[PDB]
Amino acid sequence: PTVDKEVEIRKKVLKIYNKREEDFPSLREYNDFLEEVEEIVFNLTNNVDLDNTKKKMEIYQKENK
Amino acid sequence: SMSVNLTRRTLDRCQGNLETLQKTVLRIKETDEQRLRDEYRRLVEGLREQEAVPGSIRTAEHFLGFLRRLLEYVKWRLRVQHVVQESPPAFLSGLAQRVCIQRKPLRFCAERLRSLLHTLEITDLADFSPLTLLANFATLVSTYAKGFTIIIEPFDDRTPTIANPILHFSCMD
Ligand SMILES: [Cl-]
Repeated sequence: PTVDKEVEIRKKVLKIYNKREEDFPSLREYNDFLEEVEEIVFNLTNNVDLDNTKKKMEIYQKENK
Repeated sequence: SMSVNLTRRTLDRCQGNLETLQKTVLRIKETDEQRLRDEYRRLVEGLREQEAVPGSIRTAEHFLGFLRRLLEYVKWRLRVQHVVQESPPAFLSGLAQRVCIQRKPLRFCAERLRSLLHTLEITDLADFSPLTLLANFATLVSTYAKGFTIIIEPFDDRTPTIANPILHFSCMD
C-alpha cells in the first residue's frame, strides 16, 4: 500500500467512525475507539480479515445512523 | 531549543529511517512479538518517562503509519517555488484535512518515538537523528500552536480568606 491509498481508506473509515472526544463520557472510551479505528484502517489497507472487518463497519454504521 | 529546521534532504533521511524501523518491526513480529506487547502494556498501563497516550498511536505499526502520513504532508508542503509563512494552527489544519492527523497525537510524538526506539533496542541513537528532529517538530508545533497567555486570578481558591492573587503564564489561549 502507498501512503495515498492508506489516506483514502482512512478518510472513508472516518466518514463512518466520525465521533470526536466530546462524544464519549470518558477519555478511556475515546482512546479505545481511536485504537479500534486504527485496527479497521490497518485491515482494509493490508487486505486482512476483510469480511469480518466490513461486517464490523456495517454493524457500527447501523448502530450509529 | 524551541526552533527546528527541516530540509528536504533531512526529510529524505527520515524516510530512510522509517523504512528501517518498519523492517525492524516486521522482523520482530516474526521473531519476538512479546517485546511489542510489553511496550504496549507500558504505554497504556504503566511506567512512562499526566494524559494517556492517544489510542491512535499506541501500537508500533499504527505509530509508524502516523509518522509516514506526517512525513508525506511535510514533503508536500515543501514543494513551494516561493517563501511561505503561516501560523501553526493553519499548518495543523492542513495536516488534519490532508492526511487525517489531529493535534493531540502530535503532542506525544517525541515521547512515543523514544519509546519505540528503546523497544526495538536500537543501540545507536544518532542513526535516527533526522526522524527525531521530525518528531520534535511535531511536538513543538502541536504543543505551542496557540502561543502563550497570561491569566491573573484575584485570589487563590485554596485559601479564599486571604488576598493571594495568582499570575499564570502558559499555553493554549
Ligand atoms: Cl489537543
